[PDB]
Amino acid sequence: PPVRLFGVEGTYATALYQAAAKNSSIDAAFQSLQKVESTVKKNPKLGHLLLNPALSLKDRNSVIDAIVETHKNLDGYVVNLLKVLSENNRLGCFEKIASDFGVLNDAHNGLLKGTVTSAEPLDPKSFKRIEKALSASKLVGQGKSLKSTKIQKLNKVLEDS
Amino acid sequence: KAQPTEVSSILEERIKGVSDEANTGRVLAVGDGIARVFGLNNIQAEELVEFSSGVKGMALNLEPGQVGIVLFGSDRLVKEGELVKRTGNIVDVPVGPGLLGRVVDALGNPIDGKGPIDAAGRSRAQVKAPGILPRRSVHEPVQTGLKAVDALVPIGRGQRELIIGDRQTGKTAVALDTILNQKRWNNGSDESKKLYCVYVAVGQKRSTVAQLVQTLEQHDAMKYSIIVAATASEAAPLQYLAPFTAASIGEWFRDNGKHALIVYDDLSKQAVAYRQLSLLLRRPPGREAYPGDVFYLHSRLLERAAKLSEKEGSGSLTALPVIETQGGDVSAYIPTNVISITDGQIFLEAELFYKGIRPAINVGLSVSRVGSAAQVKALKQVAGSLKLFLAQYREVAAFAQSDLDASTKQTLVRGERLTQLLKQNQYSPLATEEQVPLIYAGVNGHLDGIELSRIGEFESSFLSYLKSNHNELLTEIREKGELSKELLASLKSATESFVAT
Amino acid sequence: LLERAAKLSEKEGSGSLTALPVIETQGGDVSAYIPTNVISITDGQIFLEAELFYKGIRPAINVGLSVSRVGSAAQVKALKQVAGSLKLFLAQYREVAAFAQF
Amino acid sequence: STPITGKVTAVIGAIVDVHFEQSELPAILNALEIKTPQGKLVLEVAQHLGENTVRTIAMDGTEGLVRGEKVLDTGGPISVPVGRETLGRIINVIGEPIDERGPIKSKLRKPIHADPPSFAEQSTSAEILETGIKVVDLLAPYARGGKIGLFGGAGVGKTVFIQELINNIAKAHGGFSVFTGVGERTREGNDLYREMKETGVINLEGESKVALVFGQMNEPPGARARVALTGLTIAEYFRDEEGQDVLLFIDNIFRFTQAGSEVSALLGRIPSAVGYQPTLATDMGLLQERITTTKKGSVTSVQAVYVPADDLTDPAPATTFAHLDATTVLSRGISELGIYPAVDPLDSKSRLLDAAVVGQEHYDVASKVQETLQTYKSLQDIIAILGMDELSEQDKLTVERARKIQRFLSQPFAVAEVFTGIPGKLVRLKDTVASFKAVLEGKYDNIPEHAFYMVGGIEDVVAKAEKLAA
Amino acid sequence: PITGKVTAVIGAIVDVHFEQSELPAILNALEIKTPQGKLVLEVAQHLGENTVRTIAMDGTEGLVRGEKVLDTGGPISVPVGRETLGRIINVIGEPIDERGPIKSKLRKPIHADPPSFAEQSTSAEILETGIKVVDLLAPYARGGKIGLFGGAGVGKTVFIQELINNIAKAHGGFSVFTGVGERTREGNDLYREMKETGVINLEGESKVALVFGQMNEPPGARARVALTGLTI
Ligand SMILES: Nc1ncnc2c1ncn2[C@@H]1O[C@H](COP(=O)(O)OP(=O)(O)NP(=O)(O)O)[C@@H](O)[C@H]1O
Ligand SMILES: Nc1ncnc2c1ncn2[C@@H]1O[C@H](COP(=O)(O)OP(=O)(O)NP(=O)(O)O)[C@@H](O)[C@H]1O
Ligand SMILES: [Mg+2]
Ligand SMILES: [Mg+2]
Repeated sequence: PPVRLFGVEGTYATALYQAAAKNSSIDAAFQSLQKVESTVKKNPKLGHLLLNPALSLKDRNSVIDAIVETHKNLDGYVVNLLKVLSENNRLGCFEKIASDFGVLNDAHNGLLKGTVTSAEPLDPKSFKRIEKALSASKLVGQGKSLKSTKIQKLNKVLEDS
Repeated sequence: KAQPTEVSSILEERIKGVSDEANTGRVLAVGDGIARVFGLNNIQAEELVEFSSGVKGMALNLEPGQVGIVLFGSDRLVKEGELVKRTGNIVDVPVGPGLLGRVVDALGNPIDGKGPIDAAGRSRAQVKAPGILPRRSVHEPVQTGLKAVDALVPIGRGQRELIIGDRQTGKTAVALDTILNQKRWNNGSDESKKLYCVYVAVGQKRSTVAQLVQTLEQHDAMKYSIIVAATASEAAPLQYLAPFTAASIGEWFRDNGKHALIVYDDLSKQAVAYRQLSLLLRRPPGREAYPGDVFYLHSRLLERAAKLSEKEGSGSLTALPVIETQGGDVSAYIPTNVISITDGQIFLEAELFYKGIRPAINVGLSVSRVGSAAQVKALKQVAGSLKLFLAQYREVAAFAQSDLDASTKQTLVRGERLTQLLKQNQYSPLATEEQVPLIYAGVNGHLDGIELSRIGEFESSFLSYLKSNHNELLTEIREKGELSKELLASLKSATESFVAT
Repeated sequence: LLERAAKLSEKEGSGSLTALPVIETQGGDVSAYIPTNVISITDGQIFLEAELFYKGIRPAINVGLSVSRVGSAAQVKALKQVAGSLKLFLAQYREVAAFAQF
Repeated sequence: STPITGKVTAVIGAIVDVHFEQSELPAILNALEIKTPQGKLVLEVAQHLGENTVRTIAMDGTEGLVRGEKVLDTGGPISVPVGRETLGRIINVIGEPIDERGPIKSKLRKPIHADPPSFAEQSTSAEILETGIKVVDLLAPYARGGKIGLFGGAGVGKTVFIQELINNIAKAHGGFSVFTGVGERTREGNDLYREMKETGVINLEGESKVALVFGQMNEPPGARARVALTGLTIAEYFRDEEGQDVLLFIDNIFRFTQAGSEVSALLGRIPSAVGYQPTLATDMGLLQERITTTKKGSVTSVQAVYVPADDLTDPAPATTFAHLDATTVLSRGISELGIYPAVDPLDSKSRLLDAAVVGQEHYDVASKVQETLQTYKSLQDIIAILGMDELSEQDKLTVERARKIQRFLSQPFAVAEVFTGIPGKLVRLKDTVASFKAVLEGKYDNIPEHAFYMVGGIEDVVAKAEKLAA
Repeated sequence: PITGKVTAVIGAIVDVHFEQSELPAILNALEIKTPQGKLVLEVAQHLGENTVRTIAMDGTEGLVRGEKVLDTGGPISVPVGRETLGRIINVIGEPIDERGPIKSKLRKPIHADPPSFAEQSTSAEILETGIKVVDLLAPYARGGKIGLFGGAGVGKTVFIQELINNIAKAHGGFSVFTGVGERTREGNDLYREMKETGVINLEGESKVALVFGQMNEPPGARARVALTGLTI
């Protein structure tokens, strides 16, 4: 897909997207990737045991296989993601692989970017011109607390003259 | 932090399947004569490999994910993703006498349009030097024909004498006259007395090599010489390899009870080549950007030269490495290493050269650690005085500018004549029995009478006269190799007769 | 930059641009990187020297080393006429003044 | 139309990375094109970085380049027009005209990278090419078919010398000639093009005897690094396919090495010594070895060699020596004496100075002249310290003769009239040897030193001797 | 028996992988078996992820990635004691004089601890050499270090042999001659000259053990030989 996403560190999630895009296997991969991060960050248990430069090749593979058999959504192609990072010493940056998977689904089936204040709506219609015009009018009236760009430009012009 | 091998293209292959190909390697990247390759997992260090396009290369860095192969040809031939095949082969070379009179590249290929080499076998480019045990002390002369060298800087068989000087001083000329002088024996019958020539040309203009060929053929020297050619324009690996490649060619003769001599022209340029490879492979640089093992490079090469012991067939390999100083700098990184490996140096200087003293041998700076032991006993007989006289002549030299006492006057009288006697036109090396008379008449003061310009025509006329009227004494020197108490009065008498006439 | 200085042809209006770059050395060394670069880029140099200065030659131009490669082409004819050979002569002068030290 | 497209992914100075679809990369040394607002921008593939990305070098300025911009594969190396159609034209690195005389209408173009002739294609000949220049023809005579370098630090007279050569050689020469301007002064080139017209060598409404290839220092490294091969290819074509005599003039070949230097690091190579690229030796080799007489025809080349910081042992020139049949070494010390050309009579060498090629007498004169000056050089210690007074009589004469000789080696060039106001004198090789012979045997000991300075043959020594004594 | 795998080969630098906390300490001897005999590798660094970086004691041509590597569980060790006299030994404690193995009673690591500040000599003291010049003008330290200067043509080896003899004869202590960066020619000379002078006695007893480490050997070898001998 034309998304770039770096080229060395960002290629971890893009590599498995090619095999997961067959027979409708992209939907189940979103909810399974979130369970790996959540049970390691806010668990204090398997984080300190895996981030160290000890263990072994066989010990890292057995720990991933035992966790995945009792957790939600890990019986398809999810087991293969953890194995690749165990042997190549890449288990320390698990948040980077899960973050770069979600950006693929939201770029080819939705909008992104921003506008002003907080976030925009991020519609999944078609073209960006017909989406942004119909969403700007509906989000300006509803909410919009406004808590300056025009004032700053006027002041600068008068001090330079 | 980051690494190579699996990246983007190579990283999107193991996610779908951990098999794909059951095998060979794949070029990850290529440039500057280097190609990085994935796989080839069973490859040996320094294994030759072959690319889809047909260019060969060798594997030098074996890294976790990738192999680092150096190219033998233009890397325009190589592309990313290309297939690479092991040849399961450490660089070797055909060796044996079917090579005599041939001009090969560094891999043993024929470059002279004369068909396939007939190899008595093959030897790896890299080989252990003969150890502490299977060597004898150097004891047979390499007679170069050059008066100055044979008389004052005697070379032994198995020795490693280094030829050194700035550019354009005469370095090749010294070597080439050694080669040209072997006809005396190589045309004869007696094996133990012949000497086969091996000229390793490194990063020379091909037209030069061509002409060096056209020069030995003009002296019928080709028939017993081998040119390994790694010309200016060829891949650095070939320039790196050529001397080891040729080294193993020499050892054939060494190992087989015969004798070769090997000229490395030059080691300066080999070191430059090694450098290119390393830097590109991004091996860490030291002094002048050479790798740590640049010494080890040259030690390995020159330690292979030797005089083997009786048990080993008593064969021998002699080494004439050429080293090119820059503005005379012997402290320069490479010259340091090499000078400290060799058994001495023949030292050239453009100063002496423009004076007209050719060969332009600095005598004061040239030594042969082997020395005495390697000299036609006869030449060593009438010349133990020669280094003595020319030493004292170097010390009273500046007195050449009105009121000098007869002692230091005399010293200047020998010196000029003696120095004159060691000038020698190119390509005309002298037979020993032709040197010893001239060096005799010199040292024992039979030229002091003669003027300094006539010392030219003196040599010519003396020798041709000695030939007609005293061919018998000349014959005894050539045959006995020593001088009788009678022979000394013979020569003395024949000289005093010619000097009077 | 320095190539941007040139003397245009008649077709192009005959306009010129003339450049006097300056370069500072250390310890008189002109063989250091940058000076070397520019030295060979320009149509000649004027070397100023501290030794000359303190003994009273000001401008402390070094005739020995200063050149204009255009030369007489850009001198005024009158100046040219009476300056015939001066620069060579001034060289011969340093020559005899070095031999004077004997 | 079967065109290959890529996109620009980086620009860092003169280095432009381009990205292409799956295993479909242009090979190393291929040209790429980018169609810009004014003209096109040529690239040259340098490495295959991997992941379908190539590192290129730009044959122009890289400002204005936008990442993600379409790149086009020409399918092969940079092309130049070749043959007789390049005669009288000025060409830039990328085989495009710069004389505004319309398009170079040749039948063939040719890749500027090509392989150097096999060992077995070589042709050795000891033939002698008379320059007209006294010191060369006497001491270090140039070889027809040879290669001939002119070493010199900045402003010692290389470009003037090389032009004096063109002034003489390039008329008497029956065949064709290429001149390559590699990183010199746009204005020098200007002069040449205006001289060629007036010497007649070029004729924009008729027959011309020379091709002009320019890539001056006003141009970025990539360009300055390939225009030698552009020129060199045009030569090659006359050598091999017009089967004939060429004269290849390169000024200045050191800028091929320098330009190599300026992008080396940006291509990610560790510097070698004196901060030169690791590939100095082989890169120079890979060019120089093409400039060569072969069985199909003969090239004869004159290459000016910049000697940086007047240091001859600088890796760059130090390497070039091995490549030349004849070396003319210009010296600041010489030139500072008002002795033009600035040739160092001792350090200059040419293989042809051998009795077998020039005869014994020539070789003997040439050797003695050298001994003379070598002695005179050796005695300059005793002259400074104890004057000229404290000398042997033979010595006093050797010095007298050496000084007379130093001067007879200078000579007014035609080209350099702007500098001497003295008319250009050309001397015949036999006249050179005879006059030096005479000088050497003392048959001229009475004539004052100044009579030998900036004159032609011994005629002119006598003429001046009297004209001054008047 | 601890075992690893070759993961990287770069000139005299080899990289070996291992299993969890089995990594040999730095300065350990690792062996790979070759068609000839054994290549020895000295450990320089634990790079992490169970990998050690080594420096070779010989060439590395022909090494294939993933090759067996045995840990000796120590530094390089040499034969020691009387059994080494008249023997030629190399950097890795091997006979190179083709007269069998040295049959020593022990073996000792070439890397060791300098005698603590306790075990120190409180007084400087002259070692008698028996040479007039020396003893009278430039007397030797006992347990001291003497810089010997001069190339050839000056009887260096004769003089060395004299001291080996005189230290043995007058005092009653042996000598160890170490050749660091040896020119092999001179190793063959020395060895012969020593036999000829009978400081080496193939039939009776020697006074000197010979430990050579010549030029042709790779940088690791040439660094350690001094210790190899010193240990002895
Ligand atoms: N004994 C001699 N008599 C006369 N001429 C000689 C002699 N030795 C060398 N020459 C000439 O001097 C020049 C230099 O000799 P040469 O063998 O090229 O030295 P070199 O170190 O190999 N120069 P190079 O290696 O090309 O930088 C050659 O052109 C020879 O023709
Ligand atoms: N034959 C000559 N007679 C008189 N002056 C000369 C002669 N040759 C050179 N010069 C002087 O030296 C200057 C430099 O000449 P030039 O040929 O441009 O040197 P150069 O070495 O080619 N400069 P560069 O190309 O940067 O190395 C000129 O401006 C002339 O004054
Ligand atoms: Mg040579
Ligand atoms: Mg110029």
